[PDB]
Order: sequence, then C-alpha cells, then structure tokens
Amino acid sequence: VCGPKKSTNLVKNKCVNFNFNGLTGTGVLTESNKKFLPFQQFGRDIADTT
Amino acid sequence: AYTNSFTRGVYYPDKVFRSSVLHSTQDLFLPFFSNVTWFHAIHDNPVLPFNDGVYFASTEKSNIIRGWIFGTTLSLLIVNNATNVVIKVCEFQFCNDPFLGVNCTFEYVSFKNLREFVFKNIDGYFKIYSKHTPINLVRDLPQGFSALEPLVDLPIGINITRFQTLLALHAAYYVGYLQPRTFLLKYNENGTITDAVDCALDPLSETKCTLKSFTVEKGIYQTSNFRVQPTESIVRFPNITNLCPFGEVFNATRFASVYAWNRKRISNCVADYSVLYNSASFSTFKCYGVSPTKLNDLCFTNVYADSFVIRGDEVRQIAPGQTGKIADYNYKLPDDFTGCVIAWNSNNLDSKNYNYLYRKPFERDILQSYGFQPTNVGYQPYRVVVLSFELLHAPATVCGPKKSTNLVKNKCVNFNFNGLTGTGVLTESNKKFLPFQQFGRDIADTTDAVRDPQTLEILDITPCSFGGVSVITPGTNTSNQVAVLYQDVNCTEVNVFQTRAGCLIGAEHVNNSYECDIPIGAGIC
Amino acid sequence: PDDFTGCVIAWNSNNLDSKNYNYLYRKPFERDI
Amino acid sequence: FTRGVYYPDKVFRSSVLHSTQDLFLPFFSNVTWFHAIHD
Amino acid sequence: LPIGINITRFQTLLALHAAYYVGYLQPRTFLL
Amino acid sequence: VQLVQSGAEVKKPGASVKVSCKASGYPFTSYGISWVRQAPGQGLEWMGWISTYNGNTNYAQKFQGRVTMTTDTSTTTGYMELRRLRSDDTAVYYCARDYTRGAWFGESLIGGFDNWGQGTLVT
Amino acid sequence: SNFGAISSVLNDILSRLDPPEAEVQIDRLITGRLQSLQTYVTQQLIRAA
Amino acid sequence: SNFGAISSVLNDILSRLDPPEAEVQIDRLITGRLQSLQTYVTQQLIRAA
Amino acid sequence: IVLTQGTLSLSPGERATLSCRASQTVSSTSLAWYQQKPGQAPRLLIYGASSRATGIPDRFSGSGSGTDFTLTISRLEPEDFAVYYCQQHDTSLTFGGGTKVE
Ligand SMILES: *[C@@H]1O[C@H](CO[C@@H]2O[C@@H](C)[C@@H](O)[C@@H](O)[C@@H]2O)[C@@H](O[C@@H]2O[C@H](CO)[C@@H](O[C@@H]3O[C@H](CO[C@H]4O[C@H](CO)[C@@H](O)[C@H](O)[C@@H]4O)[C@@H](O)[C@H](O[C@H]4O[C@H](CO)[C@@H](O)[C@H](O)[C@@H]4O)[C@@H]3O)[C@H](O)[C@H]2NC(C)=O)[C@H](O)[C@H]1NC(C)=O
Ligand SMILES: *[C@@H]1O[C@H](CO)[C@@H](O)[C@H](O)[C@H]1NC(C)=O
Ligand SMILES: *[C@@H]1O[C@H](CO)[C@@H](O)[C@H](O)[C@H]1NC(C)=O
Ligand SMILES: *[C@@H]1O[C@H](CO)[C@@H](O)[C@H](O)[C@H]1NC(C)=O
Ligand SMILES: *[C@@H]1O[C@H](CO)[C@@H](O)[C@H](O)[C@H]1NC(C)=O
Ligand SMILES: *[C@@H]1O[C@H](CO)[C@@H](O)[C@H](O)[C@H]1NC(C)=O
Ligand SMILES: *[C@@H]1O[C@H](CO)[C@@H](O)[C@H](O)[C@H]1NC(C)=O
Ligand SMILES: *[C@@H]1O[C@H](CO)[C@@H](O)[C@H](O)[C@H]1NC(C)=O
Ligand SMILES: *[C@@H]1O[C@H](CO)[C@@H](O)[C@H](O)[C@H]1NC(C)=O
Ligand SMILES: *[C@@H]1O[C@H](CO)[C@@H](O)[C@H](O)[C@H]1NC(C)=O
Ligand SMILES: *[C@@H]1O[C@H](CO)[C@@H](O)[C@H](O)[C@H]1NC(C)=O
Repeated sequence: VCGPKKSTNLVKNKCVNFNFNGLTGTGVLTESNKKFLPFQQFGRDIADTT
Repeated sequence: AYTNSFTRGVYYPDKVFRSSVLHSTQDLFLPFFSNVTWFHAIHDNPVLPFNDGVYFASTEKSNIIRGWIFGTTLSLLIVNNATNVVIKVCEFQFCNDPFLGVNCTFEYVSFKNLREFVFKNIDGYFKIYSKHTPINLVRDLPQGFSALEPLVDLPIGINITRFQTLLALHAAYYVGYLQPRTFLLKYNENGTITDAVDCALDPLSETKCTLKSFTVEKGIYQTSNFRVQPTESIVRFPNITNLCPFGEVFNATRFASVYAWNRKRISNCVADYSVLYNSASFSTFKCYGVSPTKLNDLCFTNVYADSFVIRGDEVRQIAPGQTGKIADYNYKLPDDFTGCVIAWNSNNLDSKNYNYLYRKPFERDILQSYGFQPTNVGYQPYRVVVLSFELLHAPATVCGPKKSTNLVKNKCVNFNFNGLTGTGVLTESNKKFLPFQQFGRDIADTTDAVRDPQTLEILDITPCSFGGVSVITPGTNTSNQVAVLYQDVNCTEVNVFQTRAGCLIGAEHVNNSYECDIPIGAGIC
Repeated sequence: PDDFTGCVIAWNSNNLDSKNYNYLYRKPFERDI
Repeated sequence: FTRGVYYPDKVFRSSVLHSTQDLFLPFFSNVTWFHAIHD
Repeated sequence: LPIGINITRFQTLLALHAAYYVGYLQPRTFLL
Repeated sequence: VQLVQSGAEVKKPGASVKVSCKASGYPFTSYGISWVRQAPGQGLEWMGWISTYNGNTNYAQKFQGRVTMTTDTSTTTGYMELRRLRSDDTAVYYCARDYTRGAWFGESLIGGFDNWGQGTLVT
Repeated sequence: SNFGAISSVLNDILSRLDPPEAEVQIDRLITGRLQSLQTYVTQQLIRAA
Repeated sequence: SNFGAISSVLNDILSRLDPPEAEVQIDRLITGRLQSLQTYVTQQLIRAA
Repeated sequence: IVLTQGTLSLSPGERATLSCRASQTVSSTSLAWYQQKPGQAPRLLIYGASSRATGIPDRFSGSGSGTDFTLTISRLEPEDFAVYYCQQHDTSLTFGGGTKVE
C-alpha cells in the first residue's frame, strides 16, 4: 500500500540518493550474492542500518 | 503419551534478512526440551488449551491431519481439504467430535513428511508460521533443528483460549506451548537459522546468551541475578468503617463565594473516589497530583475540599502556575499543588443572582458581584471543588475501599502499607517510632521500617534475599557440565558447598588442595 | 494499542445517522460480540 | 543557646546525620525576656 | 490548623490574681 | 436499601413512647435519620433529624423539648422517644434515610427523604 | 534525588501515575541514576588505575 | 537503540515526522548517541593510559 | 415557609399537573416531591425541583422557581393514583397539604 509517488529507473554502480518503499539513504547500489527469503524485503546490519 | 520436543519450535521472529550473526530476541517460542503431548490416529480429537500460543507438529504418511478449530466455546476454522485451503471465521455448527472424511467476519480460500506450525494470537492477529520437511521415521519426532517461516497473518480480533484438531477418517501429532523466552538465534552465511540457545533452559545456555556466543571459554561468568520471589501479598489500612462525606461537598445546596471560599476537612474515613471520577455530571476533572484512577489504591493523611462558585471562563485559573483575577486575588493554589480540580455547570442551580462575590496559597482574605443569569456559557456559574491531598508519608486517615488482608511475617511478601508498596520480609523490630511517625527511612530514602496501619507495633522491612549468579565452567570444547554460584547468599531459598562467596551448587567439595584454576573467591577455586 | 501507529479520522454524521437506536455499545482490536 | 530545634517532618530516622532547611531559631540568637511580676 | 489566616503580629495571654521568651525563626540549614 | 420499624402501640395521655428504627443496605454513618409523622386524615409533618455520625440533632419547633433522638452505629439503629403524649399525637411515625442534611457537616443537601420504612402507628 | 521527577521513589511514581505520565517521571529518574552509575564507574576506573 | 525515540534509525524519524515533532525524536537520539561517544572516549582514554 | 398545594380527576392515560406554592421564595435546589399510595409510606420522586430520584419512571418531571413550582406526569398510570406532596427544605422543613390524584 504505497502513495502516488513518481518512480524512476534503477541506477547501479554509482553514488545515488535512494528510496525503496519509503526507506531512504545514500549509497552505491551493487550486485548481491545474498538470497532473501520470500517474505524478506530488507536486510539489516549490526547498527540496524539497511 | 508424551515426548521430548528437543530443539523444535523456533521461527524467524520478523521479516528482516540477517546473515553471519548471532541475534538475541524475545518472543513466544517452544521452550527447549519441553514436555509436549503425543496424540495418535490409530485403531483422537480432544479439545486442548491454547494458553499463550501453541506449537503444533505432525508426522504423516497419508495426510490425515488437515485442520484446526480455534476459539473459546468451539470461532476460527482452518481446513486443508485436497488442494483448497479454507480459512473462515464464521458461526459454524460443530459436532462433539468433528471430523473430515477420506455470520462471518473473515473468509479466505487458496512417516514420510514432517509438518511444523506455530500458532500465536497477538493484538487481534492470528499469526501462523510453518515448515515442511521429508522424514524417514515412524516411532517419534525426529531430533534436529530447523526454523519456521511466517505464512499467514489473520486480522480477526478473535478470542482463543482452546483449540481442537481435525483428522480425516476412512498420523501422530504433538502439542506444546509457547513461552516469552529469549533466544539467541544463529544465522549462517546464507541467512538461515541453523542453531539456537534457549536463554532460560539451564546455566550454560544463560552463559552463551550473556556472552552472545555458542562457545564458552573456560572461566567464571556472571550471567544473572537471583531474587527471592514473594509468595503472597499484604494489604494494610486502618480498620475504619465510616465513609468520607464527599456527597456533602458536591451535592451541597449552596456554595460559597470565590472571595470567601469554604474549606471542609475530610478525615478518619473510607474515601471512594470512583463515584467522582466515573460520574458524567462533571464538565471537567483535572488532576495535578495523582491520576484519578489510582485514588482508591493510595491514601492520605488528610483531604480538604475547597468549595466555591466562579464563572465558566474562570475555570482555567484554578491550577498551579496560573495567574489572574481569581488566581491572584481570590483563590490561589501552590505551584506544587497535589490534588484534583473538579467542576460542573450550575446554570440551573445558581443563576437567576448577585449573591456571589469576588475581589498567598489558600489565603482567605475577607469587592464586585457576579451577574449570573440563565441566558448568559463563559459567564454562567460553575461549581468548583478542589480536593487538596496531603499525601506525605504520615499516618493515614483518609483511605479508599481497598480490601485488607491479615499480616504475614518472616516470609517474602508483596506489601502495601497505606498506599506505600514494595517487596520484602517483615520482621520484628526493636525500634520505637514517635506518636506522629508512621514510616521510617534509610539513606536511599527507601522504607526502613513501618508502623502497622492497624496495630501499634513496628515492623522492620528486610528486602528479600538476592545476589549475582555466576556460572563456573570448563571450556565447552571439553565439557558442557556447569556449576553455579549464588553470590552472598545462604543455601536456603536457592552436592552443595556453602562458601564465604555464596552458595555453590553442582561442584563436589574436595579435601585436597590444588593450584587455582577457575577462581570463585574467599580461598575457593 | 498504546504503541498504535496510524491516524484517527472523524466527522459529524448528525444529518446522516440521527432520527436512531440501531447503534449499540457494551485487548487491542478485540471484537467482543 | 541551642533551643528552637524540632523534628522537621513525620519520618523516623536513627543513627544518622540529616541536613534540612526550615524555619528554626538561630543558635545563640537574641530573644526578648518578658516577666509576670509586681506584661 | 488549616485556616488560611494572615498573621503579622501576636499577643500573649497571662492569668492574673511566670517569665517568657520570644525569638524569631529563620530559613537556616541545620544538621540534625 | 430497606428500613424496618417496631410494631404498633397504644398509650394513655402523659405516657411516653420509644419508637425504634433499624436499617440496612447502606453505610449507616453516611446518611442521617429523619422522622416524619402522619396523623389519621392528615398530611406529613417533620419532627426532626439526627446525625448518625456525631449526634447533631435538629427538631421541629412543635416537638422541641418533647422528643429525644439517639442513634447506635453498632446495631445500625436509631430511636425517637416522644414524651408526655396526648391523644392529639395519634399518628404513624415514619423512619427515613436522609440526604437532606449532611451527616458529617450539618449543611443542607440536594436530595430528600430517600428511603422510607413501613412506619408505626402509635395511639 | 528527584532529578526533576515528582518523586525519587520509583514505587511512588508508579502508584500515583498512569503509564502515559508515569513513564515520563521514570525516564527522569533513569537518566539521573544511569548518569550516577556512569559517574561512579568512571571514578572507580580512574581510582583503579 | 531508541533511547526513548520512535526509532533508532534517523531517516525513519525524518521520513515520518514534520520538524516540530521530528526534532524532539532526534534530540532523544542525539543525547543517547553523544552520551555513547562520551562513554566510549572516556573508556578509550583510561585504556590508553 | 408554609406550602400550599385538592383532588385531581383524570383518567389513566391523561396528563396531570400538580401545583405547589410557597408563602416565601425558596431555593430552586431545595424542593422535593413525594408520592404516597394509600396504606404505604411516601417515596421520593423528584428532588432539587427537577432532578429525578433513583428508580423513578421517566414519566415524572419537575420544574419551577421562586414561589411557584410544579410536578407533572406525562401519562397517568393506575399506580399514580396517590397523594403527592411538595417539601421545602432550604429553611427548616415543611410539607404541603398533599394533592390527591384519581
Ligand atoms: C450526588 O448525588 C447524586 C444522586 O444521589 C442519589 O439521589 C439522591 C436524591 C439520594 O437518593 C441519593 O442517596 C442517591 O444516591 C449521586 O448520583 C448517584 O451515584 C450513584 C453511585 O454511582 C449511582 O448508583 C449507580 O447506579 C447505576 C445505574 O444507573 C442507571 O439506572 C438509574 C436508575 O435510576 C438511572 O438514573 C441512571 O441514569 C442509569 O441509567 C448502577 O448500575 C450502579 O451499580 C454499580 O455500583 C454499585 C455501587 O454500590 C455496585 O454495588 C454495583 O454492583 C455496580 O458496580 C450504581 O447503583 C446513582 O444512579 C446516581 N444517581 C443519579 C440520579 O445520578 C452522585 O454520585 C452524588 N455525588 C457525590 C460526589 O456523591
Ligand atoms: C511429561 O510429564 C508427565 C507427567 O509428569 C511425565 O509422566 C512424562 O514422562 C513427561 N514427559 C517428558 C518428555 O518430559
Ligand atoms: C473444500 O471445502 C470447501 C468448504 O469449506 C468446499 O467449498 C470446497 O469445494 C472443498 N474442496 C474440495 C476439493 O472438495
Ligand atoms: C449474527 O450476529 C448478530 C449480532 O447482532 C445476532 O443478532 C444474530 O442473531 C447472529 N446470527 C446468527 C445466525 O448467529
Ligand atoms: C549457501 O547456498 C549455496 C548454494 O547456492 C551452498 O552451496 C552453500 O553451502 C550454502 N551455505 C551455507 C552456509 O549453507
Ligand atoms: C497581611 O496583612 C498585611 C498588613 O498588615 C499586608 O501588607 C499583607 O499583604 C497581608 N498578607 C496577605 C497574604 O494578604
Ligand atoms: C484495628 O482493630 C483493632 C481491634 O481489633 C483496634 O483495637 C485498633 O485500634 C484498630 N486500628 C485502627 C488504626 O483503627
Ligand atoms: C576443540 O574441538 C575441536 C572439534 O572437536 C577439535 O578439533 C580441537 O582439537 C579441540 N581443541 C582442543 C584444545 O581440545
Ligand atoms: C545458613 O543458615 C543456618 C541456619 O539454618 C546457619 O546455621 C548458617 O550459619 C547459615 N550460613 C550462612 C553462610 O549464612
Ligand atoms: C575431609 O576429611 C574429614 C576427616 O578428616 C571429613 O570429616 C570431611 O568430611 C572431609 N571433607 C571433604 C570435603 O572431603
Ligand atoms: C476470552 O474468553 C475468556 C473466557 O473463556 C474470558 O475470561 C476472557 O476475558 C476473554 N478475553 C477477552 C479479551 O475478552
């Protein structure tokens, strides 16, 4: 259930200002070899950051 | 029949991906090595308790176990008939022994195998976790570890106290119960939980959770704190049978002028404040001292009721920190005022009316008249009663209708003396309080001793025995055997060795001395 | 819930519901009938 | 002299030195002496 | 006494057909 | 709440009568006791009011010096003694739970004679 | 010490206020008492040195 | 840690509350995190000694 | 303060008005009305001039001010055929003559 926010395309391997379903931050998006379970949308580090 | 649940009943506590980490969480999980009831479908659909949540597991060959019924009177019906899973919350009529063959608020439609489930009901949501895995075993549940994943979450608002299973008739199953235990969950490189520690299973598990590790190095660690629990409570108040005349303040024919307010003293009585709080006749009921719903638990040395008439727009001035025509010249409260300000519209009682007049805290300094008329809201008369509470820990005389108990001594108890509470052992005292002293105090301003509210005798309060708990262990690479030291306590409330350091349980006392290895204290290793 | 996350929205329905005794009253999100 | 001290509240205390601020007669203060002789 | 009375002065009462002393209080700290 | 009283009595002029009242279902000391008499063919006449808390007693001028009221909180009762009786005093004497005057403070309240007993006839 | 709280005694806060208000008074005591322990421990660590 | 805040994540406070309310939640995290650094540094200084 | 209130002839189902007058003005909060069935003790119906006493049916209501007050019954029941009394209690205690309803 998300509002009428205009979407953009996905840009990888560059420093970007991102918004994933309302979760925001600044960082570089890269390829991952991690596998999330079917019900897991986000992962977390020790600092509880994405 | 019963079996050993071993390490079953763990699930992913949330919807967050984690890997290569030990995560500590508290949730409703099946306790490790718990006692679970073993049911059969041979040659069995009882109603079982739900309690705080249910762990369910079954072993199948021909898919006989297909569903559950959850509710009170036995309603949530979950049935997997063929390939169509049906979930309903409907007023379905059930049999005394419901079975399958080989008004609704919610509706949804979608041995060789082990099926595990977790059923818990939190804040109206019925949460279902599950896991399926192949097995090759008839005799009992397989031993091993796996974590269950969330599958279904039903927004029902249903009261579940009991449940019943459903079998198809022409498959054993197990029922356990969840507890709010803390678990240390081990996530491997791929983010799968591969192991877990039940932090309330035994002292080694406590050490593993404390150190956030599945390996414990040789030594002594402080992991917890021992506390003696109370067995019963004690409620003590003066044995007063007279009730407080609040009705004579609030239901009075006439109220005084604000410049010359009345002050009625309430003492030596039972104060029922539920009438004043619950009554809908009041336009406002604002407490600055204590919450209005705690008034029947705590009690006062005295209560004073200040009774007078003001304009509706002047109601806002009767409060700590306020200034104005009334607050400064007619009726001033302390800025640290403890009490409740209660007021209501008296337009149909006082208005016609120039008999009401206006001009330090609680000063009565004995000049303009009010023009109160039935057709005036801000200029209509209001009757205000201010209840000033002296809640200093002095002998109480004005206490609510709290049921009393007898006095229990030389045991750990949960006590209440005239509204003052705490946990400790009540013992005989050789102290003598002055006639006006109800409570004594220690350096920390905690209660040292009390005068019993009914009996003129002094009781000393000695808080219940406690101390740190240390686990003495060889490294887990050699042995999982542990010994536990209860620090600075006797071997009473807690192969037992009493030492100056505390009560040591599980270690053998040996006459031969050795070079110190794991130190305990006071010459003991 | 005392930790409730959400918004409470309300409006006067005096010209919609009032006449009306068809409205009745007696844990979080409990629906006790 | 040392007159004019009182128990500041209604709490029992023992074996303790307690510091409190209240309205007390200052020690060695000057007090007026009245008589009922021959006021 | 829960009076709400303004006191700025006072007077004593003697029975006639006994010395007395009057001092004043100050907001001083005492170690008791 | 319920109030009960003594049975009927017959007295000769110059005699005294002790009229008793017992009550239950409420805190006795929170409410006063009011006495009202009704002569045959007549309306209601107030005789007096007594505090069950402190003995404060008010009387109708008609019965001042003639009636003595007392209470006993240990038995939840009240009494009204009418002395120097006349044939003019024939009436049913009613005992009622009072919220017309405060039991503790003696001030007027908004309420009345809220719970009446059966009443007793004295000739 | 009160540290801004209505009482330095935790049970007196809990017995008088409902949670929406009691929690605030408790936070005031937690900050003061946690700070007190931190001050104590720092002094113990330096003294220990 | 929340330290009394609605979230330990700063971006989650900012994305949910307007400044008049967000600033309060942030102050709660600043006090806790600034205090955490002060605790850390004090321990590092003593350990360094 | 003497109160004055003889027989009201009304059928069941009819509205009744019962009047009480005072020789002097009385507090608007110190008027009580009682209902006495033959052979029974009086019971309190209305107090404070207009407030309804506990256990009393909604058909009973009172109002008034100064020296002129009334008690009304929206519809008479067979159980209302009783004598009604007015009571003044701000300044001493006085009852009115009583109004009989048939
Ligand atoms: C100021 O006076 C108010 C009026 O006092 C009454 O009338 C005067 C003339 C005297 O006769 C006096 O003795 C009377 O009490 C007083 O308001 C009263 O407060 C009490 C206590 O809360 C109320 O009693 C409760 O009544 C409800 C039912 O109410 C419904 O029915 C009545 C029928 O008459 C309607 O009028 C109401 O509007 C409602 O529709 C009961 O359910 C409740 O039971 C519960 O509490 C008792 C406590 O004893 C328990 O034993 C039970 O198990 C329950 O837990 C009570 O019986 C009374 O109704 C209310 N009267 C009015 C007219 O509002 C007010 O409290 C006084 N102020 C102060 C500060 O004392
Ligand atoms: C479960 O409890 C019963 C009753 O005490 C006992 O007989 C049974 O052996 C226990 N089973 C397990 C696995 O602990
Ligand atoms: C399963 O049961 C539902 C009733 O709950 C029924 O409507 C449905 O047709 C059944 N499915 C099959 C395959 O029999
Ligand atoms: C459905 O619920 C309503 C609740 O008001 C109840 O009156 C009705 O009888 C119920 N119907 C059935 C079939 O249970
Ligand atoms: C992770 O998954 C891969 C297969 O994609 C497997 O080879 C590897 O052993 C798994 N890692 C763990 C820790 O199980
Ligand atoms: C008490 O009286 C004096 C005059 O003797 C006056 O100045 C003072 O303000 C009064 N105190 C109060 C609280 O009114
Ligand atoms: C408690 O009751 C006893 C009688 O059993 C009585 O002597 C005592 O004074 C009462 N205590 C109080 C505080 O009223
Ligand atoms: C610890 O345990 C591992 C696994 O059994 C073993 O290989 C290792 O040699 C052990 N180390 C010691 C010191 O016993
Ligand atoms: C423990 O209690 C016993 C009495 O039961 C006493 O003799 C013994 O000395 C106590 N030991 C300690 C360590 O307090
Ligand atoms: C030590 O030896 C003595 C006899 O000399 C015996 O009484 C005592 O119980 C022994 N204690 C232990 C711990 O073996
Ligand atoms: C659920 O039902 C039980 C009776 O079986 C009752 O005691 C309990 O209060 C109910 N729960 C709720 C939230 O109403």
